[PDB]
Amino acid sequence: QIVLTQSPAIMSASPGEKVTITCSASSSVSYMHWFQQKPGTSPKLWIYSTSNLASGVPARFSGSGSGTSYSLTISRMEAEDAATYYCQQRSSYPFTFGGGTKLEIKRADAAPTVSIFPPSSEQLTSGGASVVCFLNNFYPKDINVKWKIDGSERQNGVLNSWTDQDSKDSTYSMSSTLTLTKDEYERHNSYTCEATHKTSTSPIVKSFNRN
Amino acid sequence: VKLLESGGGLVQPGGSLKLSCAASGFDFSRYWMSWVRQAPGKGLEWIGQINPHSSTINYTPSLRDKFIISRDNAKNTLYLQMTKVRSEDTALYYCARLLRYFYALDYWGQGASVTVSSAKTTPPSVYPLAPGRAAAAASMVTLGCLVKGYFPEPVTVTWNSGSLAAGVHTFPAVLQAALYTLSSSVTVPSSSWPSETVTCNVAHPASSTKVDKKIVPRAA
Repeated sequence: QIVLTQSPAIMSASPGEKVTITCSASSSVSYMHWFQQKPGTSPKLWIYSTSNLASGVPARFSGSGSGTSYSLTISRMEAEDAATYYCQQRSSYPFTFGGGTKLEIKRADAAPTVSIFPPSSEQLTSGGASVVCFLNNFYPKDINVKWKIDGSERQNGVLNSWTDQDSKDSTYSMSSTLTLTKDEYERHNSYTCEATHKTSTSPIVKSFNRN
Repeated sequence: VKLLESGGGLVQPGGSLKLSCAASGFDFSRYWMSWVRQAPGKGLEWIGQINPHSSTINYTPSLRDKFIISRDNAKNTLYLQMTKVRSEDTALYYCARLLRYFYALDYWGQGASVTVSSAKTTPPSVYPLAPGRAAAAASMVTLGCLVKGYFPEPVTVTWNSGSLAAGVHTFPAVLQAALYTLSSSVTVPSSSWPSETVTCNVAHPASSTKVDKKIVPRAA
């Protein structure tokens, strides 16, 4: 089982940028294959036998290599090329895959739009309270969100989830949910969702008070 | 050309299961066929490979004794015997076509999802999230829906039964104890809400639940 190591493991590239993805093999192989995957759909054959483009693959793509080092090259990065690329060898059993390289597209920076939501009354009937916060449509994806209860920073029970790049505007979104017991929720007054992003030196703050 | 997998779902660790892949659109009796699997949030892992006569079948060394590959060219289906499944066998299972004999995996199905777990099937609670009690000078208004405490994946939020598409984000599920949680934000202009119905639809096939939650404004 020849082991395949891809490099880099994640990378963003501007439109028009030359992109090169490397596949290394623990032992020599005679060809490398490449597959494209976008979230939701099955892997698509991209390049077979080292430098042959599969049916439908546009010309800005190419492959090469030999021995223990092959590569895939996008001459000019395009939004539709943003996906995950796997290499595969078929020169010795068992056939093996690389770990994949996630490729993202760069776009203008964007401050998030931040919304905060107190517990639904229906949830509160059950003895449980979730404060949810939506940080929407920002770039880049690096972002800091923090929860303050009564002005005091809060670490437990916080749960975040980023979406992948939007297919429409290449932007990111993330949600941040702080979950509490209802008894506990009713103990404090102000609740704060606070986000710090490179698009500004002032954190974006959302708050509400109960009653 | 089409490859359809099926036979997957929730399995207790130590358990057994059987996937089938139904091929049509081509002469199935002529192609080497393969299974590849992908764990959630993880890369592709080659499972095995089988020829048209079932006389040469290859596996990844691990799982070579607990997975068995077979085909039935009369029935145009390929199979995967899964036995002794464990947590790390939790993955989406693809069937694929090895192009002629030499080289390329050219066609893939969508996969058959398998969760290996003793945790029991659990439907989500679905809470509507209307904005801060107020009235903004905002030209847009953002609503949210909270889907909490289910097992296993997947689930399916829509908004107004799939009629509200633009302005939606559906965040990926996240584990916790033994259950998932996700949320889905949607943004519309203030003129359209709350003068119009926006409704969170959440279906969870594993528990055959499907619930709707209208987003009404807060109260007192």
